[PDB]
Amino acid sequence: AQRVTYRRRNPYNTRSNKIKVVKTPGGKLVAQHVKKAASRVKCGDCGSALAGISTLRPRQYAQVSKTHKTVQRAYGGSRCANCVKERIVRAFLIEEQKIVKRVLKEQQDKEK
Amino acid sequence: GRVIRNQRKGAGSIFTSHTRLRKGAAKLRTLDYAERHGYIRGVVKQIIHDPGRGAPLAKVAFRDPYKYKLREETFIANEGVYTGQFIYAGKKASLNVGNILPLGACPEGTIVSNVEEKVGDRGALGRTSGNYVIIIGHNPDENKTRVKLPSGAKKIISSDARGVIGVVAGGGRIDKPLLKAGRAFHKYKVKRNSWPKTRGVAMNPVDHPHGGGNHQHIGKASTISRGAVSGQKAGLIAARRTGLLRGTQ
Amino acid sequence: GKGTPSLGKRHNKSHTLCNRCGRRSFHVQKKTCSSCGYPAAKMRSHNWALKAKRRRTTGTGRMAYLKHVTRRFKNGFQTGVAKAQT
Amino acid sequence: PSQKSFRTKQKLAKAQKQNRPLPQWIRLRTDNKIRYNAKRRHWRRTKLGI
RNA sequence: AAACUUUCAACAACGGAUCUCUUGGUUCUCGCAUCGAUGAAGAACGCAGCGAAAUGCGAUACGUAAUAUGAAUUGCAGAUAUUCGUGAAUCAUCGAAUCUUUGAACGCACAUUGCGCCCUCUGGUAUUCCGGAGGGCAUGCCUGUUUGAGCGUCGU
RNA sequence: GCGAGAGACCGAUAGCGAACAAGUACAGUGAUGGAAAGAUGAAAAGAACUUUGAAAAGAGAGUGAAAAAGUACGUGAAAUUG
RNA sequence: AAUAGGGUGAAGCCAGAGGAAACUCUGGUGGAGGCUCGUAGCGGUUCUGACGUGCAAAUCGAUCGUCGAAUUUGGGUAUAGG
RNA sequence: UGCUGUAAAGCUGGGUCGAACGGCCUCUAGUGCAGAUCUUGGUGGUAGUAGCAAAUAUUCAAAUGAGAACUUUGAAGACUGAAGUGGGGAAAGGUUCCAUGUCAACAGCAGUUGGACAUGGGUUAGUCGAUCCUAAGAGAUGGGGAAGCUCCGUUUCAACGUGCUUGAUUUUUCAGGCCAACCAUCGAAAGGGAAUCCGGUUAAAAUUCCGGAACUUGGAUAUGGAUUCUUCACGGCAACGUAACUGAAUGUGGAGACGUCGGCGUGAGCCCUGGGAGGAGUUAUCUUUUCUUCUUAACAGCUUAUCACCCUGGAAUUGGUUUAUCCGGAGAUGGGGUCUUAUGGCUGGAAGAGCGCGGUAAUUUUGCCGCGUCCGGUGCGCUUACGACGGUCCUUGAAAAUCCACAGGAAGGAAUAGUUUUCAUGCCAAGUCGUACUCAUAACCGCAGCAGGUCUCCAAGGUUAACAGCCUCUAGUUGAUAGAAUAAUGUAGAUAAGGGAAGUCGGCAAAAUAGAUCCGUAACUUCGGGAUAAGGAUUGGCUCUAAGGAUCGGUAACGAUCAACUUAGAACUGGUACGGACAAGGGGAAUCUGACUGUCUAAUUAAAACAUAGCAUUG
RNA sequence: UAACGAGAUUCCCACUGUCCCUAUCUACUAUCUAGCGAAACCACAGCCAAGGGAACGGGCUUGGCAGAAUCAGCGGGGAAAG
Ligand SMILES: O[C@H](c1cc(C(F)(F)F)nc2c(C(F)(F)F)cccc12)[C@@H]1CCCCN1
Ligand SMILES: [Zn+2]
Ligand SMILES: [Zn+2]
Repeated sequence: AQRVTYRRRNPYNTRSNKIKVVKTPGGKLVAQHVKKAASRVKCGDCGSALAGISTLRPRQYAQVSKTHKTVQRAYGGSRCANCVKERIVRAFLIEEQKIVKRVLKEQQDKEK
Repeated sequence: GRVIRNQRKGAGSIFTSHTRLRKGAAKLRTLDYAERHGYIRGVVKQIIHDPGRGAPLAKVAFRDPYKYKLREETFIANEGVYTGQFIYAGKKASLNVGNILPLGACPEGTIVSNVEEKVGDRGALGRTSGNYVIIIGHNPDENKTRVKLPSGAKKIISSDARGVIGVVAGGGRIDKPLLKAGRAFHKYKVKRNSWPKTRGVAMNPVDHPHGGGNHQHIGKASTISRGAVSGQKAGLIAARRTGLLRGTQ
Repeated sequence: GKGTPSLGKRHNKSHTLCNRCGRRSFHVQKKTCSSCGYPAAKMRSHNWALKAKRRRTTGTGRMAYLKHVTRRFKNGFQTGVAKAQT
Repeated sequence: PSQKSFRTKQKLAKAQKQNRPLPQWIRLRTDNKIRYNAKRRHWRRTKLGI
């Protein structure tokens, strides 16, 4: 079987010096250098991987259209759907309870 | 003779602390207007392991009172503090585990931790896992508070000094034997170069005051004067007594 | 152990060429020349090494400017040009 | 090594040009005393120290 | 008796003593006061028709200008080189210049021929980008100029 | 340092380390250490040519006052050697 | 950055049997350990072998310790002569 | 050659030689050698002696040449045997690379050969690196020490921006709006990081040149599309989709960005194998046979997934489910969907390339023509990448440059027209330095062409648990002074009657055992061990038998087809052999000592010494 | 004190050239040849017995004796060399 060599001066099996073995149209077997695997965009609230967003190496996000990097919603590409749902409900209920505590307080600020 | 390992540690070449993996200095907030007059509320985001520390640390996010910003604080996690808990800090904060209160605002018998020796130094006493400070009494006329430290010593601190209510988490760590040299190696691998220790009696007279002899023996009293000089202070320094501790002290 | 086998592990230069004197006495980790003292303003020289002064001093190079000061002094440091005789 | 600095490669260029025999028309000059190039250097024998 | 060993002589070897020199050294005396931010001493790299070194020089590179002198240089070659002459050769003299990358070394940096910013000119359909040419940007301190700061302080 | 004149000085293992492409070649990671090495002849006139040899060389010849001066160069001692 | 192939078989989990209970027993599964046999590797026990004007100013051969961690190792970096 | 003197010495004959030198009266001194393990240089005996013996191994012929054990070519015989004697690199070297010539010196024999000697030639980058970032650390500035060379400090007792962003102005003036916690700088050719592949080509360069096909960054900028009269888009209940589809200050997040081990799954390359179309080998006999070609790059589009998520629904007779037992009223099973595109498929790239054949041109620069290049299968296979999981820690396993999204709502925007270069297409540019070769039993360091040392990538077939040992394919070497003999003594290796440690300080050295299956296994014990304890049996070849599965088709408990090596048993058989080479524990009863794993005297001591967990004391 | 140990020691089984008591075989040396070619060491050298002697002579005294040139081995001496 054919054996391969690195194509660059780095001779060490480092994280950025990974190779694949590929057969060429010349009936050869050469090493093809593999880039580092991309990591998934994650939610800032729960830490889970965000759906609908491309997995790219960070500079490659600059070279893609905006629809690949976001989701059409508030906090689209930043928070997941469930974490946005909790923000809306928490904001609504807490601000609603803020009114009751105000009207209740005004009842004790005029009689005692 | 030669410079002994005691004296070689002060230069601090290979004896500095290994601090690459440490998660920041654990401190209280800077004493500001909100803490001096009312209270401020923060939320616990993380409870993380700090290498070299037995106590977990808590990352608590506060708002900046003066600019639109978030301030991340590194507190020592008291036991029972959880992620998402609201932490209240100030004079008017309530007596709940994890809250930071002035010592005068705590009744007698209050168990408090990360107590300030001096007003605003952001925590000095009772910071290791399982340790705490007990409040003995108050002296409102002199504005002073009496506390009991983990060593059993009584100290008088300003009532404006702050502390965190509860016991430092991670206690009971010492109850388990290490069982291994490798375990001690890994323990000190992220603390400093102080292990392993060669017995001074096993060296040569250049290396130590205990070295030399046709048998391993100290030769003179191992209790050393407090007024001795560097290079002599090897052994039991200023020992008031020696031998097995029998009875109460 | 300490002789021939240990001498085979020598492939890391402690010193490289110096920019001031070009001599290969520039300590890489100290960033200092052991010969001329670069990057210090003064040149490294000692009275206990008189032979070292011989090796690098005035007259061991070109003296491309001190060559001619004596010849300029003898003429009173002339300014101008020579006049052709009639 | 293959990966070398400019300063290194510049010293190695000068070392090649000084490593040449004496041109023979020089031995015919009047009052000539040089019979051969006395500063030859072989790569395996004496190292450049660069 | 040969061979061999040893001694001696002649000639030839090995080797480089002796003799004789000597553009060198050493010491004494006499006279003089002249390095550098107007960039020194030193370093690196280059330069000749044919050169590796030494010597000289710096992209004007074994040298340019000028003054003097007066026919060479020379190992070979060769003038679009020269001879009763603005004229060969010449560190003879020397007063005008050039002086790469550096170096106290000065935009920052330098185990990198790494990275800036400003002005004028110029090319690419350009106040902004890319290329080129020239000129600039170190620190301490002094005198002065301008612009400022301080309820330090005077006046209304 | 620059420019000069000298000596009951040394005469190439001496005199400065260096009379010579000497602080050179070379050594050491480095600070540093650091040599050896002068002489054909007035003049290369540095041996054309023939011959044996694969060649280096040899034998004739030639130049030179001398080749008992051939660059392994004035003289050419001793050890050692044919 | 590197470390063949086996042995043993810890927690946890599944099923069955016995018992009034407290509980006990059996078969699997699982894959722990500064565990173990043993390569590369790291080391250097014995022959008091070879060599001992050596291949070598410390090597060569067999034998041997250890081989998943207090492991081995490149580069960078720090510590400098009482 | 002699003469004189007791002598130190003086004179002289002959030969050689070529430029200076002596006698006497005095002066002066660096003034007399056999020794100092004297200094520098030169030369001997030893002596044609010790020796040129590790790495299995060479032989015949031809060519060249004056000359051939050693050069070249052919034939053979061999070895390394993919953990290489193969193909590359990092450090280090520096021209050792290639062609031509060449043999005085070197290659401890030789030499026509060479990493030697001489003359020339040779290293092509927007995409590979450096350059940039920060790491441990190094280190300016403001200051503070120090007689000073200089020391401390890098968020520091500092009035610390060579600030940006706009509308501009062509009036080279401006008008303003925001900030300045932190932020000099150096520090990685193995960390982070913008972007390139295939085929061909040289005597020597190629991810660099040639052909084709792409990609990134920076700038400029028009057309098409898109959007707006409801000004800054629509669809889906939703997860979310798309060709686009304003968004300042400021803020919040994400990526960069992360240990190790265990088993499992998927892919890729390799291995194995069937048919067909070619080529080569064997053919006394046999062999539908043995060997070999049948390939597909970066890049673009469509499609493709475990996990995760959404809608429906409401669960005990608890169900789903992994090799590994985890999940579910905080919503399971079931039904239906969304996403990441890791990985595979189809197509474009692209057959025009490459490969294998056949037929022709010719000294011939260099070719021309034709055919084929297809369809499958298999797996506890090897290596590697990824994925979902699980174990582990008094150990929780970098940073920064850089890029993106979101929150916010500043500002500016249409109708006869307005905006945007995150949609498509188009235009220009990408500088500097390295780049040859060795990377080692001859290119590095050990004085050297030294049996030493020196980091790393790829890895075929058979046997086997095995990447061990042994044999072989691809590739590469055949290098190590040689010839003739075979004394003693050696070095390395074997065997040995009877006895079996009587040898010796001592079983030193050697022998014996050894794989696997099955049986059996003591004292003691910290209950984990001891333990492979001890001690036994079997093992080949051949011919069979049985068991263990997959996919389809509706008592389907059956048929059909396909498929991997594991286990158990039986008969026969042979000079009783059989882990047949290789590989591969000797065991037991006790005492001293250290608990154990671990560490040190590089180059005479590896231990009972050191360390260790544990215990205790002191500040 | 279970387990562990290239730690020190005694005994037992197996095993054997450790031994009785040696023998034989293989490769490489040694040996001889072509080529190549060192080093340690060296007052002068090299036959014994006795004597005396710095009390253990190669040399002196008295005796024994004594014949070229040599090759392989060898380890008594040179109070051998370092
Ligand atoms: O003064 C005592 C006290 C003790 C403790 C304890 F040690 F338990 F944490 N905490 C006290 C506290 C406390 F800080 F809230 F815990 C407050 C007041 C008194 C306390 C007594 C104990 C009984 C209940 C009333 N306080
Ligand atoms: Zn979320
Ligand atoms: Zn220097």
